[PDB]
Amino acid sequence: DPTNQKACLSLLEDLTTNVKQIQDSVLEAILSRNAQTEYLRGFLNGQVDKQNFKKNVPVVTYEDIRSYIDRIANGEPSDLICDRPISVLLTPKLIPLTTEDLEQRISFSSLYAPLLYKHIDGLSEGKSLIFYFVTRESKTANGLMVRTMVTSFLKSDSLQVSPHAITTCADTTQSMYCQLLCGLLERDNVARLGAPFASSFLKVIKFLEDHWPELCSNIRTGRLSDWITDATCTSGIGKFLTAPNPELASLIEQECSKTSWEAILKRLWPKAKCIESIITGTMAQYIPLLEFYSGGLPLTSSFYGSSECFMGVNFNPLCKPSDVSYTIIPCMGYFEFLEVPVVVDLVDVKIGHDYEPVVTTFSGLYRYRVGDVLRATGFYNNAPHFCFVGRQKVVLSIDMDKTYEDDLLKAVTNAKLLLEPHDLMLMDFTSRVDSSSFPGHYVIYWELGSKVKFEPNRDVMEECCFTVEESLDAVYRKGRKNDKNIGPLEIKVVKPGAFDELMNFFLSRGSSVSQYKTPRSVTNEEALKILEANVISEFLSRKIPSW
Ligand SMILES: Nc1ncnc2c1ncn2[C@@H]1O[C@H](COP(=O)(O)O)[C@@H](O)[C@H]1O
Repeated sequence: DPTNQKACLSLLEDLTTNVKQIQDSVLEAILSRNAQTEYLRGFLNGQVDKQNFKKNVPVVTYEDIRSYIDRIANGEPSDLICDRPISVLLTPKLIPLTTEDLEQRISFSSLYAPLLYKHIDGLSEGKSLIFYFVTRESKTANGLMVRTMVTSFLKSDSLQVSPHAITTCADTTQSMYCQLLCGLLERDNVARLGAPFASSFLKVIKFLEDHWPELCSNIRTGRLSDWITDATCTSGIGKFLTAPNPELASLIEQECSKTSWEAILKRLWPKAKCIESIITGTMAQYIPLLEFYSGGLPLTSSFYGSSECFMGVNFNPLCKPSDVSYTIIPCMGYFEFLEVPVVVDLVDVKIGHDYEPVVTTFSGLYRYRVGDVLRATGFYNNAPHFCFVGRQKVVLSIDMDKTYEDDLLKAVTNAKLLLEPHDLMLMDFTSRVDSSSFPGHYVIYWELGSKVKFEPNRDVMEECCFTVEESLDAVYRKGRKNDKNIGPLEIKVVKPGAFDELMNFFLSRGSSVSQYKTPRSVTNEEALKILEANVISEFLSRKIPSW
């Protein structure tokens, strides 16, 4: 929060030690400044203490305060919800952001950065090759900016391989190509690789897999592709491309031509010391693929965050992906936790319990529920750990059964092992409820790839079906064995890149390449048309689970 430079910052130690006191001061400030705002005044008539806050300010989801956002979106002053002015709305839910909040988030990334260098060796020797892409932005009925967390961040170079001109290119395909082409030219000075999310990084790699001949023609030739037409991208890359380089292009041609893409990330960027991308929550689905390309590079997730709030860091970057735990940053805002009618302070949180973060914010959110489940796993200093379980919203439900993101993540994780004996792997997956049969049943869509022209093994695929069911909750398995209101589960296999076509579908509906996440459930009849369109084979569970 205050004034840190870039010598040594033991603030990391103060923040994580005076947690109880730093949190009381954050709450004291929000209630004090915002005491005269329509939202906060209505519940507390100028009261500024925690005990009145916990009695009379309700714990809310996004629905409840949408009217306030819509009003500000529609030109009413920021004092409905926020003292300071509202700099942007972020993206279909729109979240108010204030400059001062934005700059606090960025300031924290700077102060956290010396911790990374101590923990992973040689991170300081070179620049990052981390892929961000901006999104087309809007403006309200009045002139309020509407943007993306990534886009908002980016509007603000020393340590990135890619010149700012290029990452800010309006066209994300051209920018990916060009960020790829700069990082190839500068492989010798790349000390890490990344993207915000594991899946976004894999998207880039796939791109490299399908566009590495043209990249390498461009390096030999020394002349750019004319698929890339934006002036910024073209001018911006002149500094990088310069003189023809046949030996490097041959050196790259050598790695991409091989029969396996195993360890390609180590072979292309031999000096990279880690891969930075989020591998928690749904993003654990992509660890097997990432590990396969990593060539033993460590996988590090460091940040847990949201439009609403910047919550926690991984103070243990080099750990098992299966053991990441994020430490709530006590000065980002006032954190409560709803066990899962009991809500609890950051300090009172009990280890091994599942909570949903409930935040109060410097940009107009009061006791706001984030929509995620966390499990308290311990303390970094005096500051609590949590591990990410999943989004807290049911993903599938035929009737009484409720399946959540995590227990479906587990059930697929368990099941996809039975694939791995024939060098086959589950690329991505999603689901829906089929109310068309009587009884209804679950449907999982599996896109298979391989580490190498293959066909699903029918006997294996029906044990994949069974293994999902067997991992689901007692209420499901009882529906199937006893109540007979749940039909045999079904896995549909989809053409490769079916999931990319699902993605592009949601991009043309306002989503962002950088912030995208594959839905583990799909109701949008929109997206079902695509999924069924890419279906090749279907299998059913032939055994009945047990309960
Ligand atoms: N480190 C992380 N691990 C798992 N999930 C995350 C992490 N950071 C962000 N997310 C998810 O991304 C959401 C942020 O929403 P958005 O504003 O669409 O990026 C969070 O509420 C989480 O569900």
